[PDB]
Amino acid sequence: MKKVFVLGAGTMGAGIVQAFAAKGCEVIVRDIKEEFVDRGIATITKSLSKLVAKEKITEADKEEILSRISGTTDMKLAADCDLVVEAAIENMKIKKEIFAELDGICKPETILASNTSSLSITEVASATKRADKVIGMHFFNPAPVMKLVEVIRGAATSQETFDAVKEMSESIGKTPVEVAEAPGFVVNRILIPMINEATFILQEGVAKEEDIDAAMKLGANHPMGPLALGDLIGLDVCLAIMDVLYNETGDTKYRASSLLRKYVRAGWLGRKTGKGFYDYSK
Amino acid sequence: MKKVFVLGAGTMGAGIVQAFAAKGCEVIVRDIKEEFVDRGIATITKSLSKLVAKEKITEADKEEILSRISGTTDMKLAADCDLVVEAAIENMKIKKEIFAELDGICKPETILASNTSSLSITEVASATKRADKVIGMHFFNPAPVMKLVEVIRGAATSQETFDAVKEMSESIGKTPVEVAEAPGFVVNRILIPMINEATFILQEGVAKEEDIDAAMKLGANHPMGPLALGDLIGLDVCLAIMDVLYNETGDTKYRASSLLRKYVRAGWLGRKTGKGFYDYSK
Repeated sequence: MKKVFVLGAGTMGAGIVQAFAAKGCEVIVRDIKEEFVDRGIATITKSLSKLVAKEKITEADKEEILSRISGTTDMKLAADCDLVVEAAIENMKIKKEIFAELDGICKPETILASNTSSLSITEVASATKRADKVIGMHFFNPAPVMKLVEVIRGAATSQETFDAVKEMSESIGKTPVEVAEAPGFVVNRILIPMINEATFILQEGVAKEEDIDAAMKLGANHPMGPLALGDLIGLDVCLAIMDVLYNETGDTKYRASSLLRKYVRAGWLGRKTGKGFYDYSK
Repeated sequence: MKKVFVLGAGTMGAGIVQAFAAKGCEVIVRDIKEEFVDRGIATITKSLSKLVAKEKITEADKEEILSRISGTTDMKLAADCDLVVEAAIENMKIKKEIFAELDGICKPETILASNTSSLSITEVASATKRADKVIGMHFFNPAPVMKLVEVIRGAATSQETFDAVKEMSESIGKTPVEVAEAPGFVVNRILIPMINEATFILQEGVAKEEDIDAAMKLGANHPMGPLALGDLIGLDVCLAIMDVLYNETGDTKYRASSLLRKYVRAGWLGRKTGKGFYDYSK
């Protein structure tokens, strides 16, 4: 594949744009307003400038990557792309509208993928006449840096679609893993209940925040403690993922702690609000 | 403190002897047979030789460290130790017997600590007349290298006993964290259920073994994948810990997968048997 269309110019969409462009794909990024598209382009540009200051890439590299990326508000520009990656809002009614629309717009060959963490690819696929070509392609923040892509097969995703996405991931220097669609896939199903267990430990007076996090770093060689990780991911995101696991499975194993729900209610969402488990600033 | 008594000359007990002796403590290591004791000292000697191999210590350091260590099969040699670290079998009736005996032998000041992962410090303490001086001092394999010590306070453990163990930890170069006794303390409570979650993901056809492990390493920056980690820790030990968490809490959240139970029943315990989730060799 050579031409990729990414919907959404928020943080993840822009990061995924960069992941593809950095390895020589031609990428079109679409959002709903012209200043959203611009915001995402400036997001990629700052991120490349950081890469230059670190002497990871040259200033020429920066401009070359930028040269492969174009913004638009026009969905009809997907028509000729080989892959679409949707990174827009985590809402099933809207995803089904988006994918139905893309199904109408795009050549038969085009594979339609979602970066969704929490909605069913199978259900989204069912809103198209191309279920065999609908698939999850789940990146991790920061998408240019994190090597994993979870390639999530819906019930109807064909082997051919899976192979092509596996191939594409490898072409952009990523490691794809095959996931049969289930709640949380692999990474979040393991990781978010880890953070949630850390909140239970806190709520039950077992240890204090800094001690929980130093335990996991120094006892398990984790790169970050789970409370700090939660503040990085966003406690709202963590809470939402635990609620999804619980709703999907019906299994009280995945019940969020009350303390986590209280923090989210306070708007103590972690780094992005300046306060979660820890107090940050700006 | 100058003198430490360690029960158990297997791999943990030997690592712990080494962690104390390398930092200037006299250590007496006790096990129920002389070849066990001999194997422990053999282990420590290997490890130090390899430190010498890699030029992190001189061969004179090595000798000086070994000359601080003596072996025995007689519990009565604990009498003059300032601290006892019990790293012996994970059975309550027998822990209680060890601690009751140690209580009769040791001078009044000796702190009696257990390296237990899975039994109650409180319940052990209650078999002594010195519950104020009974505590958990929980090291991580390899004890010479891993910085964390979980310092587990039983219901009756005094502040003075806690502070002394905190200071001892810092004196041997470790980072202590305060834990109020509860199932799995901090580390294992978070870590082992992650491993068990990987085994469910495997059991449920979600992804295969290597993809599960690549996901956690490349998606969450973990130093090892959870299944490989289970093989390192030992699947028997993983299952035991999930069973303690479940039996202690009555919470189905901590139920072991059937798949984990079956591997343990097969003797596919991990690296130590040449086969767990993966096959090993030589």
